[PDB]
Amino acid sequence: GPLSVFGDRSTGETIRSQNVMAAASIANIVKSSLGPVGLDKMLVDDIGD
Amino acid sequence: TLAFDEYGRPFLIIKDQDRKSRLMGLEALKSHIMAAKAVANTMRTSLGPNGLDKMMVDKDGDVTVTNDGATILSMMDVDHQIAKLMVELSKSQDDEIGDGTTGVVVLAGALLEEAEQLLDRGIHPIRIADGYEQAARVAIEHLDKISDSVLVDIKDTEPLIQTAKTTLGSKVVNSCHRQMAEIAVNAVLTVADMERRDVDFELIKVEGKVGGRLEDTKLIKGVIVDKDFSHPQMPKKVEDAKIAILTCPFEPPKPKTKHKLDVTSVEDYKALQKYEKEKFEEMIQQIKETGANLAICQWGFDDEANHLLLQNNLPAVRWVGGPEIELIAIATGGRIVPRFSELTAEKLGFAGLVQEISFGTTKDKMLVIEQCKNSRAVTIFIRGGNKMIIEEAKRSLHDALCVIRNLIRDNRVVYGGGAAEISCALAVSQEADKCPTLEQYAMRAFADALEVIPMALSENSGMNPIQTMTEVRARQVKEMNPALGIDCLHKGTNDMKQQHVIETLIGKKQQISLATQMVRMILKIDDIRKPGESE
Amino acid sequence: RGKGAYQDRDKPAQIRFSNISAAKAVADAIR
Amino acid sequence: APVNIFKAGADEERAETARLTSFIGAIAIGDLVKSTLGPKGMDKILLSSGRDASLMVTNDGATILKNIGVDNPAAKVLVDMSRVQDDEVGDGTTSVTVLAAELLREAESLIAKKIHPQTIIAGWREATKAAREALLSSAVDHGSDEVKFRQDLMNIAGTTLSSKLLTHHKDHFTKLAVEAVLRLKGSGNLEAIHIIKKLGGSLADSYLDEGFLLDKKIGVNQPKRIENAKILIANTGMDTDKIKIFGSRVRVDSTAKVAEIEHAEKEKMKEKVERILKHGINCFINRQLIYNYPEQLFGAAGVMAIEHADFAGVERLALVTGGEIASTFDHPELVKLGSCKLIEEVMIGEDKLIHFSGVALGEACTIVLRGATQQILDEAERSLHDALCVLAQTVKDSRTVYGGGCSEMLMAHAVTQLANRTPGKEAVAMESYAKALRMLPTIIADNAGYDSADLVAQLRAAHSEGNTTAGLDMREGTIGDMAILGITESFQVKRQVLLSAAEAAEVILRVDNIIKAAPRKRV
Amino acid sequence: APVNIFKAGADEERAETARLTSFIGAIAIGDLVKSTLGPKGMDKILLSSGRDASLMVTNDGATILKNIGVDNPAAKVLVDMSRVQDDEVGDGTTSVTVLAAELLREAESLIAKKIHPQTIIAGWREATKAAREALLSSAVDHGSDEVKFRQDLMNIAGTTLSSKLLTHHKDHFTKLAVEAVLRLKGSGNLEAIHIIKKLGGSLADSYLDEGFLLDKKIGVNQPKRIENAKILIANTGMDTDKIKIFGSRVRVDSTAKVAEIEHAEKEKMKEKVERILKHGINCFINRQLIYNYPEQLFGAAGVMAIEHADFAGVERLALVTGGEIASTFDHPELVKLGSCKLIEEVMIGEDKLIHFSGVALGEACTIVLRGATQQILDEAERSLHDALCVLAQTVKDSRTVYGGGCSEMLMAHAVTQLANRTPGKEAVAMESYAKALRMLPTIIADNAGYDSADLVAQLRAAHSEGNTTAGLDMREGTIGDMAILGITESFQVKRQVLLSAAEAAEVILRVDNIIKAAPRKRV
Ligand SMILES: Nc1ncnc2c1ncn2[C@@H]1O[C@H](COP(=O)(O)OP(=O)(O)O)[C@@H](O)[C@H]1O
Ligand SMILES: Nc1ncnc2c1ncn2[C@@H]1O[C@H](COP(=O)(O)OP(=O)(O)O)[C@@H](O)[C@H]1O
Ligand SMILES: Nc1ncnc2c1ncn2[C@@H]1O[C@H](COP(=O)(O)OP(=O)(O)O)[C@@H](O)[C@H]1O
Ligand SMILES: [Mg+2]
Ligand SMILES: [Mg+2]
Ligand SMILES: [Mg+2]
Repeated sequence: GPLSVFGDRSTGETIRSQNVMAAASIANIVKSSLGPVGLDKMLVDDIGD
Repeated sequence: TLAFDEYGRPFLIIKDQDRKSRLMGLEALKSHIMAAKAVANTMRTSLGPNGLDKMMVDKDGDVTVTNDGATILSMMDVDHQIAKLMVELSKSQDDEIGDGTTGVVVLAGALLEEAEQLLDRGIHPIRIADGYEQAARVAIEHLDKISDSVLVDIKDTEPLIQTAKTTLGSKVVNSCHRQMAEIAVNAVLTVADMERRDVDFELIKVEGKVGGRLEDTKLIKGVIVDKDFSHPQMPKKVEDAKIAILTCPFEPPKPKTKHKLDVTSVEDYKALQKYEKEKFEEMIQQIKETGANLAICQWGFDDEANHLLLQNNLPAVRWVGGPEIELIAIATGGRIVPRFSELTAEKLGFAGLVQEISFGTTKDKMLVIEQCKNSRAVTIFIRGGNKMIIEEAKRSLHDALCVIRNLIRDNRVVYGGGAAEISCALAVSQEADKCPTLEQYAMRAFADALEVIPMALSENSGMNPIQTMTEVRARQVKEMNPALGIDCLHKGTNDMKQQHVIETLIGKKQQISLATQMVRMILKIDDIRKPGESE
Repeated sequence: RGKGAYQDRDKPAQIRFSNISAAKAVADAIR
Repeated sequence: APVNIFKAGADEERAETARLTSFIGAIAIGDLVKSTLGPKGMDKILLSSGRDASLMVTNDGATILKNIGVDNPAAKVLVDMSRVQDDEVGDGTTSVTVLAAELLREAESLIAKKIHPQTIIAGWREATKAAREALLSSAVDHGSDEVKFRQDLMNIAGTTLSSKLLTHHKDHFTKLAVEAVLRLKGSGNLEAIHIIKKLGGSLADSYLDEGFLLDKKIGVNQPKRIENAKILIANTGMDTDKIKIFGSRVRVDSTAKVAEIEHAEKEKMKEKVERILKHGINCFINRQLIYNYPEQLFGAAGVMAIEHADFAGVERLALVTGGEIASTFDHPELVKLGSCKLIEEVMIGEDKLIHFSGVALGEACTIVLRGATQQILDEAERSLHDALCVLAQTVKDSRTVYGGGCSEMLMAHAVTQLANRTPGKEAVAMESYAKALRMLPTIIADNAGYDSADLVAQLRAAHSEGNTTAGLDMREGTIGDMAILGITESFQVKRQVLLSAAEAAEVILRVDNIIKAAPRKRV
Repeated sequence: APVNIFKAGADEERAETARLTSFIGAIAIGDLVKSTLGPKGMDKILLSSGRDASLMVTNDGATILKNIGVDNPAAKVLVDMSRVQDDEVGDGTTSVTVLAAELLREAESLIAKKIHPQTIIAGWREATKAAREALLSSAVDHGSDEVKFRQDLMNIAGTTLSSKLLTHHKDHFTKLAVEAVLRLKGSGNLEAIHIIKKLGGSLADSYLDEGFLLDKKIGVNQPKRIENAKILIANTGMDTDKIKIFGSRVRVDSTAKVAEIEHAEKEKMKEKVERILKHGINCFINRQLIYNYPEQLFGAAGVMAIEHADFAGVERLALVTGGEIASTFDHPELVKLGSCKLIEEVMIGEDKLIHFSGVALGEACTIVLRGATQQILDEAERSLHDALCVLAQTVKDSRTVYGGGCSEMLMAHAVTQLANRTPGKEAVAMESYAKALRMLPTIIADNAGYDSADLVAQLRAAHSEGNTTAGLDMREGTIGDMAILGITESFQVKRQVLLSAAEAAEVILRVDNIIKAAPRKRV
């Protein structure tokens, strides 16, 4: 009947809404570090750096 | 993303959303058709007189071989909500008419298979559903063209027998195809109220006992109960029975409240012995003063009352059921008496040969009522070689009792064997061009799905579907359309009027009406919100 | 007469529909 | 339905494994009890895994199939088929199981021939109709001339007991089975012949009692034997009556009135026994229990008292003595008493039983089965039950047919004669019906060790030109006349073997889909 | 041996489940490939559970059984039987599997008849001896009059390719198979016909090349086409020789002597190429790899250089050009060169191959199979391999028999004529041998959907009185003459179907005990 792939398939407006939230997840991070009133961040690693 | 927001917060809408299943897509309609076609392909092989039966096993290990479409889909463990609606579709045909429970599932799966190719062309699913309503309306009006019956329930039982042979021809009762067909005709006409056109199936008792053969099934005018003569020396044959039906146990009268009767002296204890000794002589004499020679009691008997039955020559049965004695008072014309003091000669029942019959080596000894006087209650005694052939004959003959009931509700008939489906398919194709504005493709998908039922009869009979259907459909256009179908041994010609394949009008009228509305509820759905695992 | 009857009680009538339904899912995936 | 399965734990199959599991499960049932068919077939011993296994050896095909518990769905139809055969005629439960399995084995041969299964059903319905006329036209009736009917009844019991454990006891057990039904002189109730199984002694030491045997010996201080007595039985309560008034207490003011009530209770129990001895009796049988207060009253009057025999024990005493139950004692002129000669107690297997020797109107018997083990007594009881049930229906239907393979070749000849007057669509299914009827003398011939390929070929050549009474002689291993050797069976037994196997094979052959549901508590 | 078992993890069975598992496991092999027999039979698709499953559709019965991996012990005898049939004659691997299974299916019918299994073996040895005389007396030889032998060879390839995927390609693929063996003009080595499978195009676009195709294209700066050239091949090392003295070093005192040694190494490698071009050649094929230093020497002289074709690629070039391998270059008067006309490069499926057009003494071919998918190319290669192997043996043994069911009815008639001249002990085994030979035209007739119950019955009535060339016509669905329609098979192919199935059924029927040992790493 359906596709017999062993992975995962998502069609329609599901991925069309997921790619915007994937791009907005990156833009909402770097929005606080733009311009002369922007502020720096902290990038802490698992090893402690 | 799912279960997380773009700001890092957890995104939870409903509870346990990770173990949910939701499909809107374009395959949500495709999953409903592939689940419904597999039910229709299962029921396709059990259609017609050459339809092969199915073996159903219950959860307890009991095996029942069924052929009717109502009991097949009901005894499944299908956990699919689209196929569960096909179970209630075959149940709705059994509750209303009760003859086309197999054909209403193949027709519903045929409308969804033709709608699959219409869905890929870009047609809206409600536009197909609105096109099926305008196409099924033509099939209802065309089915009422040729319809006539001459049943008078006096001597013209010949249209009634040939109507029941169409229903019993597909079951396993074809060895008794003439004997058992006449049983279901006379069982309805003796209990039906022709002034109201109402038939009550509570008056038709269907009992079964293993032993004998299928040819030993007789229509017993009366009642058949388990006889429980408390005395083993009771006479087992009454020639003329004045039946005294009572609902009081043969005992001293016990009240319904708490009494705690007090005994003080020895004169009160000797009064206890004379009270019960005169009570058992009063309950026996009040039956003999009415002239009765047979008693029926719902409750038990006392040991002191058992020997008083033999001294007065009064046979009596013990521990009869609730609705069983309700059938005795109608078959014998008597009245059910609450007490013993209200017994009279007018409340007695009349019966002829009252006897018990032992079946082989068992100890059942069922009641056989041969003679009666204007009874309104009959009992069919189904015998067979095993319990598989009896429980199926209880389901096969019940479909034969329903098609006679539908003739009293509506005295119009059609001709089966695929003759009515080909004639209705030509009516939709003629009105598809008047006018082919929007719903031209939806009406032609209805006419191509109406031809699945006669081409399934050609497949089960060993013929070719597209070769036999093209010959029958072309002969109805070149001349005026007769009752032209098919058969298994084909009986020579293909004329259904000569082969006496007669079906009810309202049977096929509800086959097209219920399958169209069930298709509309499974086409007008674009989401599934089923859960995941059980726990 | 019916001029014969060819009873085909075997497997691959159902597997032939399995190859059809699987190829329809591929054509509808890249549609 | 296998593709995109919409079931939870249930599985199904359509036209591929449906008829495959139906033909495997039904042949393996028929091949199981194949070795128990015939006068030289062996027996089975049935055992469980434990927890009071209760081993029960049986040769009858109904008792084997009712205890195995087959998990196959189509095999339960043949199990239920042999259950009705034991309940209706009591014989041929093994013969109806092999015949229904040989029909489906010939139907499995029609799988590769591409025959439609509805054509085999229509071909077997015409074959069964031709086989009913073969048994009906060959049935031998017996009206008057009763010295030939009693000789015919010994051929029925001699044929049934030859296929059981009672092989070399046909000189005794045939007389124990014919005279038991002959003493009924009426309807075949099949409960007046009370079979008592006692250990010790051989099967030749078993006998039919001329009177009646019972348990629950005569009182404490009562006489053990009374000559020329009048037997009165009862079904009434003796002591601790609590007579039919629920919600009645003894509410007194002093304890001296309680002594007057309990003396008045014992006076009414004494007056009830005084109403019993006004009939002039010497023995008393009560279905209920007799306590100590009426037991002293019967012992002082010299009257026996048999307490709590059985619920069906007073029914057999009413048929062997000629009395009535008489649960109420208020009219001595309307109560008929029994008759006997000796009520002495006999000892059978170190157990004292009450022997009702010399009874009048004795329409009841008592078979005293004595065997080496309990396994022999459980087999000889079912072997005698398979012989008494046929003789109880042979006196109701006196039509008899010639058994020993002679009836099966008469049925197979009528099908083959009408198979040549049919077109080739249904003629192949009728030839498979006649081949399965010839398998029933083939199983009997091969169980003894004879040449089954030649003896059935000699039976088919004999029945093709005359010889309507020619059958299989299992004594010497040849073909002989069945009217001379005296190997006959009942007509209703041989009809139910043919008719129930044709109906049961019709159900399984019409199955194209086996949809079994998900079972409970099986993981 | 089951009772008081003296084994650790091994089990066995004797005479009850030994022949039961042998008859179930062998029929299920024969009923599997039953649907692939005949010119209207379907094909199978073989798949694994994963881990490079490599799906390979095959209709030939040898390739199906060699990849399924049956766990049954007796089924591996029939699996190995079809492997030998593919290795000897290359055809009839499906026909020998069903025939060996139909012998054991008739031997399962002799279980209930109580026939001794050694009587069935001795009955089949006389039946197989009579069946050899039916094929030997009906074989049609072809000596002179070669215009009727080439028409007879196209009937062999037309019958073999009719039961494969090449159904509607008999107008093309018959000429590709007959002319491939006809261009050998000698022994059937079955390796000069190199089949090249390329994607793109239909099966009608496939063709037989008039020359020869190769890979590993001509150098870097070498000419791509030379007209009227002399082809010289080789099997020698070009560069980095390390010539045959293990334990030889260059032990010098300064690095200036290493420059003189490596210049002396390149002078001897240049002198080796100068000995090659003294023959007067234009093309060079080396089985080993050609490095950069001799590649510049062949490019400067205008000589081609084909490096590392194949180990068996220089054998096909030696048979298509008429030369020799010539691994040593020291005698130009004793080295025979090849001959060609065009060595142009052709492009088949976006791949440039070297076309040896116009070669002399071309006893080698190249079939360029073009298909829609790789599954068709893997099936058409095995379909052509099953067609070229029969024509390679038909030119060695010109005896041909009439196929299409005509040969099996001739073999079954000779057994039935001698089944009536035998005593009844072995006559029943010979009748089962003749019924199994008639199943082979029954499987072909039922695969198309025809009435197999009537067509084989008409073939038995035709062969009973004359009609030695009457067979089954699968085109219209009737009975026709096989000499007119031209449906013939080879005698050695039909003999190995009869002989190997009778020997393999002799082994499995003689097994009464299957003692399987404890397997390793299975728990
Ligand atoms: N003698 C006959 N000739 C042709 N067709 C027949 C004959 N008898 C029955 N049929 C067909 O067989 C079908 C059986 O339908 P059935 O399964 O009984 O419907 P339901 O399940 O609603 O009872 C009918 O539609 C009828 O047209
Ligand atoms: N003396 C005899 N000669 C020939 N055949 C006999 C003789 N006695 C019994 N048989 C055969 O043995 C068979 C026994 O069948 P049985 O197992 O009793 O059937 P069921 O189980 O239905 O009672 C009968 O069919 C009968 O024909
Ligand atoms: N044109 C034809 N007419 C009749 N029969 C044919 C024709 N072509 C092939 N056949 C039959 O089909 C069968 C195919 O057998 P095959 O599967 O090739 O055997 P194997 O696997 O041993 O090569 C042959 O036995 C042959 O008799
Ligand atoms: Mg019906
Ligand atoms: Mg018996
Ligand atoms: Mg071949």
